[PDB]
Amino acid sequence: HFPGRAPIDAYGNGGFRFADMSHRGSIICIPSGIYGIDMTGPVPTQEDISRVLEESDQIEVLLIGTGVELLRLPEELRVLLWEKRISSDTMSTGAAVRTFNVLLAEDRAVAALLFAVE
Repeated sequence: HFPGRAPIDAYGNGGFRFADMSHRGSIICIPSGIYGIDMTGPVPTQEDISRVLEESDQIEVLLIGTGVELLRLPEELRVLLWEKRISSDTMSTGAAVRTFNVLLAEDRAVAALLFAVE
């Protein structure tokens, strides 16, 4: 936890490194900060993305890191994200980290939900 977005400096080992900190577990990175989320699995739930929906006025794009393999976004989540005009896409956690960092550096209104991989 950290009160804004920061580049994600590492992934692997069931967590992430950012802002000279280490966090064990999955994370969501939104304009209001980086928060732990208790994902039991790589496919996000409605709860998982609740902070994104709530801050949708400040988010244009959501990257979803679905672990080691790219997984489809469930129908229910596609609808909710669409309703808030957030453009979103899934890719491996590694790919999402790298893409998040790049878009963050470009000052895009980007958010990421990242399932922590080994």
